[PDB]
Amino acid sequence: WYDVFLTRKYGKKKVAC
Amino acid sequence: KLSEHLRYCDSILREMLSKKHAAYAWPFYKPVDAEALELHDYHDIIKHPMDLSTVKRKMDGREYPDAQGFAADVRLMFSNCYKYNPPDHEVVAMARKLQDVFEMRFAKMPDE
Ligand SMILES: [N]
Repeated sequence: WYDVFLTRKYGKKKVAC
Repeated sequence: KLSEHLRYCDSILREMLSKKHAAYAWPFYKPVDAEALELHDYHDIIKHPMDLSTVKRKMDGREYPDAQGFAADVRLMFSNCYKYNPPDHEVVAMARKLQDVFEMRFAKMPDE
């Protein structure tokens, strides 16, 4: 799933899993 | 009531949703939630979003007239991923791995 905090932070998809 | 050829497509869809591909198929299990992720340009760049949950709902609803209509949505889903994300992104690598599965299965099913 996506790391919501870091995806919003960097403006690109960040994978959490 | 699916045609014999669309039944093969449904089998491919079931494989793409199966446990063995979960490590790279998960980005495609539901639509990209651009608002929750605050990807504010996603829908400016991706005009026709697609994902496996939508493909499944269309399959179950008998909305695909033939295998080519199904394959068009699968390839649209992958193309959107290649278009939106940086080329070295993890999710692009996952898309390629799942697309390899799809293209092999779609090529190898019986004709017509
Ligand atoms: N991950």
